[PDB]
Amino acid sequence: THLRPYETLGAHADTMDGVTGTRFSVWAPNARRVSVVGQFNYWDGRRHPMRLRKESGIWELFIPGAHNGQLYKYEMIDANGNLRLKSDPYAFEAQMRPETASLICGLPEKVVQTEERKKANQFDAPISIYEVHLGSWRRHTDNNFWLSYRELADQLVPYAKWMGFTHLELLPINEHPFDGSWGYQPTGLYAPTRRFGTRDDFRYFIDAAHAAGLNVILDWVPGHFPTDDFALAEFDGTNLYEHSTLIYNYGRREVSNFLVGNALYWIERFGIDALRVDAVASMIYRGGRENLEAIEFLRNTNRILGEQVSGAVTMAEESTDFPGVSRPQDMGGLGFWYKWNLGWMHDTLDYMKLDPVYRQYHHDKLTFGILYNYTENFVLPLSHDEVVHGKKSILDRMPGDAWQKFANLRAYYGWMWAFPGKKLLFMGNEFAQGREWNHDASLDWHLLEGGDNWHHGVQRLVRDLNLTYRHHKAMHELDFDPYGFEWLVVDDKERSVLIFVRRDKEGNEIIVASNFTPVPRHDYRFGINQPGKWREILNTDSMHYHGSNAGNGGTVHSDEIASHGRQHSLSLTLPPLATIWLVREAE
Ligand SMILES: OC[C@H]1O[C@H](O[C@H]2[C@H](O)[C@@H](O)[C@@H](O[C@H]3[C@H](O)[C@@H](O)[C@@H](O)O[C@@H]3CO)O[C@@H]2CO)[C@H](O)[C@@H](O)[C@@H]1O
Ligand SMILES: OC[C@H]1O[C@H](O[C@H]2[C@H](O)[C@@H](O)[C@@H](O)O[C@@H]2CO)[C@H](O)[C@@H](O)[C@@H]1O
Ligand SMILES: OC[C@H]1O[C@H](O[C@H]2[C@H](O)[C@@H](O)[C@@H](O)O[C@@H]2CO)[C@H](O)[C@@H](O)[C@@H]1O
Repeated sequence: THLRPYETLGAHADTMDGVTGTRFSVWAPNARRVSVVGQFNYWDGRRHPMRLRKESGIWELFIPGAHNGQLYKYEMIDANGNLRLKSDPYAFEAQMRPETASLICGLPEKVVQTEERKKANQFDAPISIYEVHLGSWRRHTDNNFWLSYRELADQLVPYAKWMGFTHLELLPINEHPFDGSWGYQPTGLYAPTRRFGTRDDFRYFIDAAHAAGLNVILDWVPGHFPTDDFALAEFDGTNLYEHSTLIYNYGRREVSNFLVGNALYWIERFGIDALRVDAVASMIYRGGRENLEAIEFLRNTNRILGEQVSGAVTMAEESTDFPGVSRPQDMGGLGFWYKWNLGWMHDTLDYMKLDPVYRQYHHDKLTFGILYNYTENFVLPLSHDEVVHGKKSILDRMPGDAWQKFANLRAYYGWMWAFPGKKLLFMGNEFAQGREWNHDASLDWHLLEGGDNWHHGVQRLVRDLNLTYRHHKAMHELDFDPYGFEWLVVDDKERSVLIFVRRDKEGNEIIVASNFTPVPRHDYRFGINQPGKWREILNTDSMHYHGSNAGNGGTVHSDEIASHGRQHSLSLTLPPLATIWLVREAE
């Protein structure tokens, strides 16, 4: 069992014959002697030296009297012959920047994954993710301070739950030194950032999300090698972890254990339910373009998780059309369960950006997503990458005056939530923030203060979209099966009306129709598959969302009148810049 190196390396409480303390391990094959320097030592590297094992390269020692809560470090003389005070690379807890000293804590008890949390991860479940940067979601008013893990527990959790999300997704909670990396430049892979409290506080947070029936996804960064505070480079005077631009040595067997351990750790000692790997492209590129050993790392890691912690899943963002990212290793490979649908994000946003008068020439931007839908298990993501650095907010991409911007954005969420593939939405998007995301400030919650306005409208819509999406299997059962989606009207470019059906395993279908110009369509007849009585269950133009409240205003019965190659049809009102969903009424 060499998969969980965190259960042996680093600081672990133990008792050597009646006397208790903590036994330290590391791993610096070369090094040149290493001692342990903590609060128990008066910080003196002459009192405690460590005995090196030759085969494993691990220096070890059992200090009695040294207890949980005490800072410590490693004083080593490196291959070159230099004085170094290194941070434990298996630090489960670190100190407030500035800026290193590891802390003596052990391992959290350990979380058995529940059946219901496993069910929530499956390809047939509704999965709607709220993506959040913990340092910019909310702040206290007086002082602009972070909310702690426990405060986030009282506030972020009840909020995402009420908004009807199934998953919470966190930007990296890796200890990281600069708020500006957003957590993507780590220096302590096994310690939750101290920014928001203790590691037990982080754990309580996760327990609370679960108690509310949310799954939790963690951004995992085994692909960004540490580059700050000399935290991991030339560990023992040699290129222990990196290579001869700093990039992990996924080939060396102990580096691999390190990274795979890290995954098993989050999932097993915190109960994390899934992990997301960013920038997969820059892990596998730069023997062909490909970095063969990096590809193997991911295949392997996925296999190991699939075997060790089945029920947990992995997702990936990969920026080139690398085949089979979310397909099994015996074949394509990589072996992720889910892939970010970046192509969709770009196509649909480019579509929404157009002056509606020009949408008739870019219809392919909305239809195209179906052609490659069954090549990958997709998540439709409106993530943090899309609302920084001059890209604008999602709202601000929309054309026209304010009332047309909101309407476009409503119609789009309508479409997004009905279109095959899971859902991801970055905080602030749900209430249509105007400004870009600022990791250095709270979101613009002041937009929701005072009388009911257009921002509340969207927030209500997103909630109703989640709850409605979760209620009806057709919207979510068969994302990844051709049977789950079928065009009713794919070729109305000249009016920019698009209509499809979603379908569950039992063959029940929901009709989804979108009108992407501001011209209301009345008596719009299209062919259908299940004749009978149809009723709106969702309408982005409802006054409940500050729409004009146009629509069908009741049950509508189909006619036996051929249309679009079908024998029966519906003749509906399609509100301007809106999408609606209809269900069939039992008789
Ligand atoms: O790039 C490949 C492909 O893209 C474009 O084809 C479009 C079709 O013109 C359009 O009808 C639609 O195709 C749909 C089918 O009609 C429908 O029955 C179902 O089977 O799948 C499609 C749903 O998206 O969309 C595609 C993509 O925009 C382009 O115009 C073609 O020349 C080209 O072969
Ligand atoms: O429909 C896509 C494809 O995905 C699944 O395979 C998963 C597998 O469950 C995991 O072990 C891991 O390796 O990810 C794989 C995809 O990368 C389905 O089981 C499979 O039937 C399906 O073809
Ligand atoms: O974060 C909670 C806080 O949000 C709002 O105030 C924000 C403001 O909207 C931001 O643009 C920025 O200036 O930070 C402020 C808080 O530090 C609400 O107005 C406020 O009531 C709410 O508690």
